[PDB]
Amino acid sequence: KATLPLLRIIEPYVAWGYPNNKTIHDLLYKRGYAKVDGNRVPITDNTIVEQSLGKFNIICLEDLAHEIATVGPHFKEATNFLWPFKLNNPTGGWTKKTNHFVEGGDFGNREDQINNLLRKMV
Amino acid sequence: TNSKGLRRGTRYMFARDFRKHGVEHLSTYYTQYKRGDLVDIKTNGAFQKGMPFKAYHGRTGRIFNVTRGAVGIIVNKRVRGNILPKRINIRIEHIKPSKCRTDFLNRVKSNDEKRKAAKSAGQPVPALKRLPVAPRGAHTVTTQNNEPELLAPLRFEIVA
Amino acid sequence: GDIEKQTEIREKKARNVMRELKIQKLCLNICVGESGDRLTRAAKVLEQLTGQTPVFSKARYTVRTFGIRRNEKIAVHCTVRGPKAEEILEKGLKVKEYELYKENFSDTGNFGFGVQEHIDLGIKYDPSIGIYGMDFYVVLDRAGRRIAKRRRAPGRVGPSHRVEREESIKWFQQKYDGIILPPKPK
Amino acid sequence: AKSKNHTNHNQNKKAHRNGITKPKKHIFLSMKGVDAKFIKNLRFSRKNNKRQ
Amino acid sequence: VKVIKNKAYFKRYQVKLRRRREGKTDYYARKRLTVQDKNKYNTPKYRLIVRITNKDVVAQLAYSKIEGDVVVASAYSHELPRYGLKVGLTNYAAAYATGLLLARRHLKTIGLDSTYKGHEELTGEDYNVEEEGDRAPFKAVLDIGLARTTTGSKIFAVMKGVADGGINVPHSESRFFGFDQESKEYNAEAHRDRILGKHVADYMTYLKEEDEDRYKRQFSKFLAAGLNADNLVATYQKVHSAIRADASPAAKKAAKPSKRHTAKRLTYDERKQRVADKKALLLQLKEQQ
Amino acid sequence: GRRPARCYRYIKNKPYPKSRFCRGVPDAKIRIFDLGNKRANVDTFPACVHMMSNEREHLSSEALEAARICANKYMVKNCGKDGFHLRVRKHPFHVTRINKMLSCAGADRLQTGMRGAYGKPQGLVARVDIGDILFSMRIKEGNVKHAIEAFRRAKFKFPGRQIIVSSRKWGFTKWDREDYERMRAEGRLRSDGVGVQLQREHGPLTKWIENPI
RNA sequence: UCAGAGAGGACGGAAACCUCUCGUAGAGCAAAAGGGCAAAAGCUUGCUUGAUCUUGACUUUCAGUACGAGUACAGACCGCG
RNA sequence: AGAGGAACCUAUUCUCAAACUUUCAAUGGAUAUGAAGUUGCAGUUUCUUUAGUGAACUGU
RNA sequence: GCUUACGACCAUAUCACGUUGAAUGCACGCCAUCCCGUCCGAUCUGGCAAGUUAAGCAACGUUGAGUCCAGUUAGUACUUGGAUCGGAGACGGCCUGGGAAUCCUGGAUGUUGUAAGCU
Repeated sequence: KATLPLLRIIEPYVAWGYPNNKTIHDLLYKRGYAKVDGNRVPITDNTIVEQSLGKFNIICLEDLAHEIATVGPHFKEATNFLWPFKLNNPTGGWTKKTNHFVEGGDFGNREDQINNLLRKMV
Repeated sequence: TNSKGLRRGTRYMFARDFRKHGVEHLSTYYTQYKRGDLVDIKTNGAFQKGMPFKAYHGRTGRIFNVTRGAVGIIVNKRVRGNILPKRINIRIEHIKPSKCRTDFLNRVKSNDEKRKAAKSAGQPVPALKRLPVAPRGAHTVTTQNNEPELLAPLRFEIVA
Repeated sequence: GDIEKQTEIREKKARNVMRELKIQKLCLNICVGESGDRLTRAAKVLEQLTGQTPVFSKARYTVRTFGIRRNEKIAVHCTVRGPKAEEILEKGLKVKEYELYKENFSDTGNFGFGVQEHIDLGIKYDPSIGIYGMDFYVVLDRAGRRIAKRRRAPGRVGPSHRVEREESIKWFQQKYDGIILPPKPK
Repeated sequence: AKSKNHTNHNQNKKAHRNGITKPKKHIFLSMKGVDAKFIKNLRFSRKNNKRQ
Repeated sequence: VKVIKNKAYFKRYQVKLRRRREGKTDYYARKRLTVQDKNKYNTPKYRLIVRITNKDVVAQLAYSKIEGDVVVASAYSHELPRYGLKVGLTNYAAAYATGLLLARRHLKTIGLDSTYKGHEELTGEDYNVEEEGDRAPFKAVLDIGLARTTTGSKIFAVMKGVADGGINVPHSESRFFGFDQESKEYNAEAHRDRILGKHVADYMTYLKEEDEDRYKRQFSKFLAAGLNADNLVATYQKVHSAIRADASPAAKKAAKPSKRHTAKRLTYDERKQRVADKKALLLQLKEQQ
Repeated sequence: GRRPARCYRYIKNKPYPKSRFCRGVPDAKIRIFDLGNKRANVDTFPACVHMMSNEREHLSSEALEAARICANKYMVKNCGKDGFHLRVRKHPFHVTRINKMLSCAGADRLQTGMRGAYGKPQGLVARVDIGDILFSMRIKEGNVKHAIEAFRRAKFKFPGRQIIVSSRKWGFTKWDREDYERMRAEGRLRSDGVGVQLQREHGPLTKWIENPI
């Protein structure tokens, strides 16, 4: 209830949905960057995750994926440790970007179809 | 341009509520006000002395002074890019205790009591944090005596 | 059935001693219409009659037709209570020959009349004073009116306890052997 | 050549450019503008409390 | 005639406060009598309620709270039989005795009677309780209600009683009996005589001389109690001494069982049944007429 | 002469009623709002036809009177003065303004331009919305055709679009004919001249007995 | 307790003055409009000069300048009760 | 605009108000959400109270 | 079950008509020497107790008016944000969220504090 109002305020400018297992793992492995001392460092090794989230028992990319997917007690730290993902334009294009998903457009809540979009964007 | 009198545009703001004119009940004067308390300001038109300015109507302030029949209040007022803590001397009739602070104080009391009880009784320290309402959990809905009702859009009828 | 008991109970209640009709006050008025010697001599007349000094009433407005200016004393009135009121009332009713109209009684149970010559009230004429007429008003009501006049917790008199024109007329007829003349041709 | 032209157009943007600064936290500590009799008694009370 | 009290009248009507409709509380004076300065916070401000009914005198000590006044002490003139007096429970002497009773009772309750004995010799002179030791005398402000403040009124007799009992009641001698409003001179002797009821005894003698039947009619129960015009003053002095000797409140009794004497409100079903019966009865009357 | 209606067609300003602030207002052209058998009993005319508006505009008092005259003339000529009741459900209360300017050569010598251009009263107009009822006619069931044709002829005096319909309500009452008949049979509807009054149950039974419902 | 209404009373009439009922303010409050007010803020009346002396704080306009106006206190001497 | 007891009274009725309103949103405004806090103990006051009665302050 | 004094909230408490009212009490009530105030002991004031629940007051009654609460009105009116949305325009719907008020219908008709007393 503290985040949904924000998602309603920013509706016309975002496409959001419910990520699934493959989506989370693809995002983390192909485009995972950590915020280390204010620097964007690619996560090419599990030690990079361990150095910053080891205090919370998160030692591997799998631990990070589990924390995100199941919304664990350290979801805030796990997600803030990640640099905002910088995705590629989808291969196939968008649809409208100026109308809601239910109007045949792009913005708003696509529910589980964010995975369909991310399979092209990531 | 408008005139700049004190009571310009307060025709309804400083008026009494419907069927609420007349003698002011005495709980207003029996209420206790201490320095550091938070009070809401709502002008009472029936009393023309110690009236707050219209800008402060409906604002909350902290008491810094307590005189015989009035209080000094520090009220935030926005002036361009700064918020000024203005000091105003308002009579008791235009003042009312603010419940927001009292609710928080009650929650603090409850938190301290719960922590003390848990520690004394050896229980693990409880969770004393407000949390946003989470999404609903999984459950089963039974249709027994509650069969689904099939709905369809209704045709247009000319309601003359 | 039950109506018989209800009616007998109501009549028994109406026979209560505290419901007795009595004269509350007699108000004597003389609107001379001007200030000065005439008003002073009217005040003397009322003093001689009642035995108590009257009070002067001033005009509320200015009427050129009546020759009246605001705040000018134009009337003198007295209020009499007790046996003196009964005595003066009997003298006035003697002047009227104990005859009154049904239209002289108000809805609230009070009744009034007028005397055109105060000599008829058994007052010796005095050349220095003259002759005046006056209005007689009689306020009738039972015991217990204090509840509507006291300062603390005043109430409203109950409808059964209130007086009516018929009861006032009956009181007049019985007490003074009064006569009710036929209505004055409208 | 009319030249009154009042407006409030670009004023909130200017106000917010450097942020809206809220009042400090020590402003409630000062005892300024408080009842003189209360202040006098406070001085007397503070001038006499034995340190140890 | 146009009906004044119509639906719009009632729809726009605003009722006064209950105690103003009842004509019992003067809120203008109440505000100034019960409201404490905000820099004194919750410190009670004590008020001496004096109220004289047709047959009784009531004196109370109270302080106001946001949920109703708190009466801390009370003395009624109908308690005076415990201290002699059986009749004349409304005159000046009875009022003064009631005030004295209240003062002594509350002082004993708060344990200040020994410190503050008050004026123990009735002289009629104005008296104010001078501070003794460290504790200042108990203070209360007079509340007369809707009564008229005339010279020699019995509300100020009760106030005088309390003041002599030893409670600080801010006052001046202007409205006491014996104070000549013209020359602004105060006759303590006259006030003492009134407090001792000499006026009642004088009336008794005057009526006895004038007409025996009127005398009996006026003072029927005084004679029945054996109070003539040559022992009333002594009786009042004995009453004062008895009050000053003992002032504790009378002991309470046991809660007698109570039964319903009034009618109980009808239930919804009963009301509906009565409506149906009345409908049937009215229809039958219509058909049979 | 009067300015063309297109100058004051659409609703642009706030309501400007005649009051202590707007004085010197000329009288409205339309004065009569009820025509025909206006004193007929409620049951005389059970059928009702409305002329609703499909435009959010200003109807001038001149147009209202013209339509009234047209409809009244046709209805009187084709049904008799006692065969119908026509009611105009729109009163002109809004005051339009005019800023008069001299229109002769050399006018600019005296012309003030737009300086102090607040106007003066010109006429009265009726503010109308989509779905608002303009004219109503209650007639017998064998005259709906004449009523509809009268409103068809009258609609040509108003600007914009109007829609003529028939109503399920009994005459000028607010009850659809079926329920009106049922309630009147039950005695819950007491005649009130043109309309009817609902007789609610609540009240003293001494009053109830005068008409048991 | 007002504005007003009703019903009564010699000359007295639509309107002078007296009396009783009703009366949420529909009156009045120096003035414009708007608020406010019913054992009063209105009306009648008693006594009075707090419309006095002194400095600070604050509100309003505001640049948080000044004048003007006002608010809540503090010290003095007073008025009414 | 009629109705029930020419005006009048009663219950209604058509249409309205930037300088009318019983009622009253959505957007909007303001304040609070702990260490500069919470519990006690143990002192000061010429303020306040009938009164450790309160108010406030102070303490390595 | 109540009465009184002082209240708090200030109509669920007001208003109209009517029935009943044990005991305390309240009240009306009798008198006018004295205090006190009046044209007037009507009000106010003082001294009392023959009489009365007649009125005040209390409880109760009324398909009672008012007031209060709820349902309905109605996901309606209105409205935040979106559209290279429809329409000549007036305007209209859709997407995304908030969301009323009359009429009408039903119910309730004071709650409670301190002190004293009756039962």
